[PDB]
Amino acid sequence: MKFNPFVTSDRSKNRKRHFNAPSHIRRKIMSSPLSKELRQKYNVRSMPIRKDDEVQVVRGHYKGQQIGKVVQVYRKKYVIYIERVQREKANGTTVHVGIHPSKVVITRLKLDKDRKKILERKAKSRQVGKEKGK
Amino acid sequence: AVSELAGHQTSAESWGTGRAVARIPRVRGGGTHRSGQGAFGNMCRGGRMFAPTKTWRRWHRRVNTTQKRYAICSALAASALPALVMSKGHRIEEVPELPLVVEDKVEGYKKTKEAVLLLKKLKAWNDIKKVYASQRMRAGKGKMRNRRRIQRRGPCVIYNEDNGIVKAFRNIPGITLLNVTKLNILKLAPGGHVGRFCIWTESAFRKLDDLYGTWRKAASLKSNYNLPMHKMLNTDLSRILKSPEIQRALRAPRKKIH
Amino acid sequence: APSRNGMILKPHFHKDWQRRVATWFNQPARKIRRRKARQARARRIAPRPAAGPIRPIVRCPTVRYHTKVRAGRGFSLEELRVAGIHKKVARTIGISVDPRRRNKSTESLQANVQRLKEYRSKLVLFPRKPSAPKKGDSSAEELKLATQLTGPVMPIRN
RNA sequence: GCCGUCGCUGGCAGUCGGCAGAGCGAGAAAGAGAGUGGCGCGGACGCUACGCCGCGACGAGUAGGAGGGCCGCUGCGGUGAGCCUUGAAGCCUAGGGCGCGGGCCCGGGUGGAGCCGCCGCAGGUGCAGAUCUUGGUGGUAGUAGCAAAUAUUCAAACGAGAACUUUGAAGGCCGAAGUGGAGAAGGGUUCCAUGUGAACAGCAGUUGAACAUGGGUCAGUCGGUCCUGAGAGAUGGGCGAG
RNA sequence: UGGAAUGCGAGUGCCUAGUGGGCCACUUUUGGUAAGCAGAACUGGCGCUGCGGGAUGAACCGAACGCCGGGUUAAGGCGCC
RNA sequence: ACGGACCAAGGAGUCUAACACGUGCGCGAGUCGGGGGCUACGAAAGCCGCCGUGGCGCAAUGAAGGUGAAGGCCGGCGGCGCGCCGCCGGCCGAGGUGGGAUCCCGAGGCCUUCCAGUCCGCCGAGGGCGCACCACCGGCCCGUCUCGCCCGCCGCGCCGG
RNA sequence: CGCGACCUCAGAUCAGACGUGGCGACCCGCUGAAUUUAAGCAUAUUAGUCAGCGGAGGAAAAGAAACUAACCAGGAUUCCCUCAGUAACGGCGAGUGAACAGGGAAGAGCCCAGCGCCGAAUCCCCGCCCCGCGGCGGGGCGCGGGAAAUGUGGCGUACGGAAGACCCACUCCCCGGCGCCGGGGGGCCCAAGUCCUUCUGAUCGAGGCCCAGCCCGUGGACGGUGUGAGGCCGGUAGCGGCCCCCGGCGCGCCGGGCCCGGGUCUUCCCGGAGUCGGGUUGCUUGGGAAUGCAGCCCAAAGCGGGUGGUAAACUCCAUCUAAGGCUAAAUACCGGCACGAGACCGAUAGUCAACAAGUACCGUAAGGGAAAGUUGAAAAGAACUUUGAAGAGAGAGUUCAAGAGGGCGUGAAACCGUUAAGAGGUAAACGGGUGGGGUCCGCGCAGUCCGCCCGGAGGAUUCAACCCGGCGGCGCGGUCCGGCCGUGCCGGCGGGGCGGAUCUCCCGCUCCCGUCGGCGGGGGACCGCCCCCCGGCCGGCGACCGGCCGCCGCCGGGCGCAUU
RNA sequence: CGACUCUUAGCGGUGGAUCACUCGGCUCGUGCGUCGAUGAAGAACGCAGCUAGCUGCGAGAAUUAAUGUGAAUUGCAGGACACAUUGAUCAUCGACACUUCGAACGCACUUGCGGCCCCGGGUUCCUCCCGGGGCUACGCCUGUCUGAGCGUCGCU
Ligand SMILES: [Mg+2]
Ligand SMILES: [Mg+2]
Ligand SMILES: [Mg+2]
Ligand SMILES: [Mg+2]
Ligand SMILES: [Mg+2]
Ligand SMILES: [Mg+2]
Ligand SMILES: [Mg+2]
Ligand SMILES: [Mg+2]
Ligand SMILES: [Mg+2]
Ligand SMILES: [Mg+2]
Ligand SMILES: [Mg+2]
Ligand SMILES: [Mg+2]
Ligand SMILES: [Mg+2]
Ligand SMILES: [Mg+2]
Ligand SMILES: [Mg+2]
Ligand SMILES: [Mg+2]
Ligand SMILES: [Mg+2]
Ligand SMILES: [Mg+2]
Ligand SMILES: [Mg+2]
Ligand SMILES: [Mg+2]
Ligand SMILES: [Mg+2]
Ligand SMILES: [Mg+2]
Ligand SMILES: [Mg+2]
Ligand SMILES: [Mg+2]
Ligand SMILES: [Mg+2]
Ligand SMILES: [Mg+2]
Ligand SMILES: [Mg+2]
Ligand SMILES: [Mg+2]
Ligand SMILES: [Mg+2]
Ligand SMILES: [Mg+2]
Ligand SMILES: [Mg+2]
Ligand SMILES: [Mg+2]
Ligand SMILES: [Mg+2]
Ligand SMILES: [Mg+2]
Ligand SMILES: [Mg+2]
Ligand SMILES: [Mg+2]
Ligand SMILES: [Mg+2]
Ligand SMILES: [Mg+2]
Ligand SMILES: [Mg+2]
Ligand SMILES: [Mg+2]
Ligand SMILES: [Mg+2]
Ligand SMILES: [Mg+2]
Ligand SMILES: [Mg+2]
Ligand SMILES: [Mg+2]
Ligand SMILES: [Mg+2]
Ligand SMILES: [Mg+2]
Ligand SMILES: [Mg+2]
Ligand SMILES: [Mg+2]
Ligand SMILES: [Mg+2]
Ligand SMILES: [Mg+2]
Ligand SMILES: [Mg+2]
Ligand SMILES: [Mg+2]
Ligand SMILES: [Mg+2]
Ligand SMILES: [Mg+2]
Ligand SMILES: [Mg+2]
Ligand SMILES: [Mg+2]
Ligand SMILES: [Mg+2]
Ligand SMILES: [Mg+2]
Ligand SMILES: [Mg+2]
Ligand SMILES: [Mg+2]
Ligand SMILES: [Mg+2]
Ligand SMILES: [Mg+2]
Ligand SMILES: [Mg+2]
Ligand SMILES: [Mg+2]
Ligand SMILES: [Mg+2]
Ligand SMILES: [Mg+2]
Ligand SMILES: [Mg+2]
Ligand SMILES: [Mg+2]
Ligand SMILES: [Mg+2]
Ligand SMILES: [Mg+2]
Ligand SMILES: [Mg+2]
Ligand SMILES: [Mg+2]
Repeated sequence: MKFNPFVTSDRSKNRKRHFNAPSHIRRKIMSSPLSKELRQKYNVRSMPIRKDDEVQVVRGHYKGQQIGKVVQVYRKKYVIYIERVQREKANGTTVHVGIHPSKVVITRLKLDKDRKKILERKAKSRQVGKEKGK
Repeated sequence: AVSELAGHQTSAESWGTGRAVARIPRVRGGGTHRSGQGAFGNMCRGGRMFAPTKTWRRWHRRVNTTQKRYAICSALAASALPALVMSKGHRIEEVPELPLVVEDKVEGYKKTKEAVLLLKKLKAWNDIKKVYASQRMRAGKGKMRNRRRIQRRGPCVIYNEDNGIVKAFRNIPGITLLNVTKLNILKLAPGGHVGRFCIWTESAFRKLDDLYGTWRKAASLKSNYNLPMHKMLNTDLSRILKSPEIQRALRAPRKKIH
Repeated sequence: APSRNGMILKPHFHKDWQRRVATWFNQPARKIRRRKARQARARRIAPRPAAGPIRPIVRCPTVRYHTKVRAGRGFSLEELRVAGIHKKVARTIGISVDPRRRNKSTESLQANVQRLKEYRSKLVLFPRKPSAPKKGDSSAEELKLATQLTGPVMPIRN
């Protein structure tokens, strides 16, 4: 259960704080798990998805072992467009099919001068929680 | 309760007789749909409901203290009967003894793996497995009113000193905890029926007499309380009825059908 | 219209009573506010009694109640003068003082004098300057064994 | 014969079994009573006693009363190791049935995500009417009607398309107190150009004051601006709880 | 010998809705020429009540009602309907 | 005689306070913490008795000042003239009659070949204690009236009983 | 005439300030109805209420008695329970209706004028110095200006206070920084399955995951994610972490203040006027020969005045000390900001308003005021071919599905079209009774099984009876061993705890001289109950048993060779 | 046979009930409990590349500065952005700015008339004219300044 008297267990209030969330909060909302090859390297379970990351889809019609570059993060629709997840319209032109960040796993981060700060932050607070437990 | 202004925020007077209209008040003039359309009364669209619910309805009930105590003693005397517990639904076919008491070191527990290992060693795990097998979405408008998920009530766990046992157990579905000094009937008898499955701890199983106490030694922790008396002692009217005392004083049965 | 047999009962519901309805749905939400501010007060006054200044012993008027004894408002300046406590320094050691009280009898005047003695003897005083004791002040052996007393101070029992 | 109510304040814990002996319907208040002396291991059903069984008599009903509903609606605490994307709710159904009924259960279809049985708890809980409320739809009915102010005709053009648009030629009206040419109040883009043909212009439109695109109102001398008219209205003062 | 006959279990207590416009008939009956009129008395009906008959029918004759099979009646009937 | 073309959804004895009776439950001459205080669901639940104040019940009656709910027999003393009156010391003790569920005694009897013969049961003439309740008659408390005679003492009196 | 004061009064775009209007749920001051009730109505009631006006605050108002009482007395205000539906008012009808005491929440007091004392010992303003500087102050100078003797500051206020003397007691108290010492807001992050097979358009579904009972759990609230997710994601839990800001509580140091108290005597002093009060009038109140308030007239006193719930006179007592001011907490809040929740409604409901709603629209205005949510997981929103001028179609394609096609979930009823079947001159419809035809159902169409026995042909690793081991039932094992309990009963050179309106060495403090009596306090004795050890019986173990013994049943393992 | 009419069923239309959803209400509770001449609330009018309404903002006009965040906004364009000689987007928000009416303040409310002071063009102080900035409402307090009185005086 949750005991914090200031958090909202209500349904429609989380279903409203979700859809009317500002962009910078929708960046955290659109997080995505790390692959088990970068997990045992960084000690980090998920990361807010950025644009130039290589990812692989795991749930849906386009789930497979093909890896693609994230082409754009359409944070207003709560979706992303990846390199080769697409579709043909009636006439023939191709469109990118949107995938939810929770149904897709990251296989190669785009390390910036800031994604390194976020990674070392998560790693820090994770060793602090391991010493808090052990 | 509904608002007190609802249905009355308009201004509408009846047109009167004539006009071949049904004499209900009607909205005043205006160049809109809602113009002369029927304003108040439960019959009309919009309008006020019949006898609007108020906020001074009597919500809370008060019960006599000696009767809350009668109900607590009756909800505890019914938790030591294998039939009244196996009929509430609990899966206690392998519990070694019903008044299930455990040592005091259980209060020293701080991991939920300890509580899981205990509930398995005591063969109490088929009841949390039954809660799991009974977790499902509700039916009705209760889903959109923060009562979306429902499940079954599991065993209760009576404690005396909170050395971390509520922290240990409060993550298992169905397990609820209860201090002896504050036994709640809404928890000992969920749904209103008697016969929930309880798991005591010896330090709490040894305060029940100081709390209520036998019929000759009063309650020590309460001010003046003695266990309710019995309206009949030998409740085995089978043994009563086939006893030579009564068997001898009867006429022969007239078991022929004419 | 009245039925066969019953009371002539007058209901006092001829005013607009639905407007001035007072519901007690905040009674549990104010009992916690009072208890919270009562422990913020029992933490603001650290060793001083939690109930507050000591009250005198006081008979009641009105022969219905003139055999019970009660806790008044303060110690009359007569009883403070008999006990030898300045009326302006009594209020600084938790002694209650109201000047309005008279003292016609003596059996109560001496009871409240004995009460002031029983309080000025149980009183653990802390030195005005911490780093330097004073003359009329309990020694640090008391001050380290000085606690905050709960409930009323020297409770009055018939 | 069957259903039900009432009455008998009826009967049944006796299913008393190889630790056995199977009964209490019979006209006549009360013991199939004790002691004291002269092989084969066998025997239906029952009994949720709030249950089961047996007997008789009875059965209308407005206003009204009471009871019983395993009649129904929505939520709450419990409980069905409940049902469900291998298809829930809802709705339709010349399909099979149950119950005196309220109602209910199956089959087929449609549908696409939630729903129900039981014990209790709660209520904004069951509609044929109220010249009821809101919404939807019929017969009337392809009916009434599309009739105030004299009047239209021919050819050509554009166009898929012409009684109704445009040109021209006829015939006519208004007949300078006009169906003319300009303004005040009011309207506010109705003005002008091009295109469109969905809706509208009570037939039609190739047209419009419709729609969609764009344009357009130029001042020392024309008005406002200024002055006072009837009157409105501060300060001073007075009144006034304000 | 429970002091006539026949029949039948009685007594008592609270709480209580609806009603407080009535009408008809046999007999008696007041006002009125009388009235499907106005007004009383006794009993029975309609109202609150179907069913067979009176062709039809609030009130007349028979007879009062759970759902059914056979038989027999009442009051009325038996040329045809 | 009035409302009604059709179909869908909505639509009318509700809640609070008071009172009365009936009913279930706990405790019971008591009863209740409702206000206050102490210790996610929980604004719940538990607890307080030197928190039972207070409410209702346990006493009525009178406008009030006020008063406020069986008695009898026994001796011994004073008084009136054998009873009564008052006065001290005894014992008995909370009415009675009628009906009255129920219970109690029980004359006699309830079979097996025949008499005596005990225990267990059951029936029963008749006789009883009598629940609740009902009727009636007494008694007791307060108000009120009538007729009376006495006792009390810090204040003797427009006193008290 | 002039000059200079003072008083009274004007003028400034004079230097520097202040008010105004809005909101209004709650609060303060006034104004103030009528619907309705009385079965009419006029007093009353509705009601000091609706409307109206003025003024504020986060609370307001009230507030330290010109009080309550009649006691063995209480002691500011506000609030709750109770007093109490009471006392009282009232066409004594309808109806209305407090207070005191008591139990609680909170708890806090004070300050002037006056009377006196002090060399006005006091205050504001401008100019300059240094600092502080985003709540305009601290310190120094100015023969700088004003206010004020028609009265500023200190002491002091009804609890008495002031002054002289006698005595004793006695150095923090306050503000301002400088500087350091460990509650609130904000930002960021911290456990574990996308593990194997299998449903689907898509899984968050179904099964599995040994003996670490798949992994985490102080985290299994919730939301999202192509149904339904503790382990995919955000989150949740945590006296979990990290980083920013605010504040408090703290300690030193500086420059300032402030030069201070109590006790006994002695001498002194002490109060609020057109106010109280009385008359009279109007309203209001439960307040009744006037509860309160207000207008008008009269108009005070000071051992006085007011109150003591029946008008008046007399006399006693109780009780405060009006006519000046301030004061937090407990208390209220349908407005505002930010939050959490719900046995509430779920798009004709719930706010009028789930939506570009106080919008569109109406009215000249004051005002009135709606209707209107849903394609799909994703627009993948039908390319292209084809007829027609176009709308519209016919193909094709997207989707799990267009039987979801831009007002598109499901798509009922009334109403209508067409197809099928029947029917038809007393409008239609209806109940009872049959017959005819249809529609499907029975998955009808050779018709039930079951027990026993008799015979007829076959097949077992098979019956009875014995032996071993286990298990269970029963036992008046008359009365076997040992336990356990008793809403059992008695005892005891026994321990203990609760209670008592049963009694009685030290100590607090008290009157009378450390002697001597009353009372505030724990022992101690005693009584009852309970508990625990002791022995006795009694009786239960059928709400509560263990071993050996006996009988019985069952299972398994043997032995049985098969007329079973 | 055929038409028309009625009934039942099939499908198809009008309509949108029912069910299932819910970024909405209602009620309860908690914390705070703050407007304005330093120009409030409200109103008017403007501002987007393509913009009507809603919303945001005010000629710095769908927002400026700063800080946190750390790569988008998106309907299409276009445009930034080594992501570190440097920061897209959001949120926070303390710096600056904030049109006209409005208590609304020069007089009036048409948008009309002013007066004073200081700047820039005009001039070359020549007032003219134009542009820019600052002032000029009512009551009221303390002081300053100038005054009135056959008000009360004193001295000349
Ligand atoms: Mg409504
Ligand atoms: Mg009546
Ligand atoms: Mg009947
Ligand atoms: Mg049908
Ligand atoms: Mg479908
Ligand atoms: Mg409801
Ligand atoms: Mg209807
Ligand atoms: Mg026609
Ligand atoms: Mg015409
Ligand atoms: Mg003419
Ligand atoms: Mg013209
Ligand atoms: Mg013209
Ligand atoms: Mg037309
Ligand atoms: Mg034109
Ligand atoms: Mg010109
Ligand atoms: Mg009538
Ligand atoms: Mg008549
Ligand atoms: Mg008649
Ligand atoms: Mg009738
Ligand atoms: Mg009738
Ligand atoms: Mg009858
Ligand atoms: Mg009849
Ligand atoms: Mg006839
Ligand atoms: Mg009528
Ligand atoms: Mg009609
Ligand atoms: Mg309905
Ligand atoms: Mg009654
Ligand atoms: Mg009762
Ligand atoms: Mg009472
Ligand atoms: Mg009336
Ligand atoms: Mg009336
Ligand atoms: Mg009237
Ligand atoms: Mg009146
Ligand atoms: Mg009143
Ligand atoms: Mg008034
Ligand atoms: Mg008002
Ligand atoms: Mg106003
Ligand atoms: Mg104001
Ligand atoms: Mg304010
Ligand atoms: Mg105040
Ligand atoms: Mg005073
Ligand atoms: Mg008081
Ligand atoms: Mg009081
Ligand atoms: Mg308190
Ligand atoms: Mg002073
Ligand atoms: Mg002075
Ligand atoms: Mg699984
Ligand atoms: Mg989900
Ligand atoms: Mg989940
Ligand atoms: Mg899991
Ligand atoms: Mg997490
Ligand atoms: Mg996580
Ligand atoms: Mg946390
Ligand atoms: Mg008035
Ligand atoms: Mg009045
Ligand atoms: Mg909660
Ligand atoms: Mg709707
Ligand atoms: Mg709707
Ligand atoms: Mg709907
Ligand atoms: Mg609505
Ligand atoms: Mg609708
Ligand atoms: Mg669909
Ligand atoms: Mg869906
Ligand atoms: Mg549809
Ligand atoms: Mg059809
Ligand atoms: Mg046909
Ligand atoms: Mg729809
Ligand atoms: Mg539903
Ligand atoms: Mg624009
Ligand atoms: Mg910027
Ligand atoms: Mg920033
Ligand atoms: Mg003008």
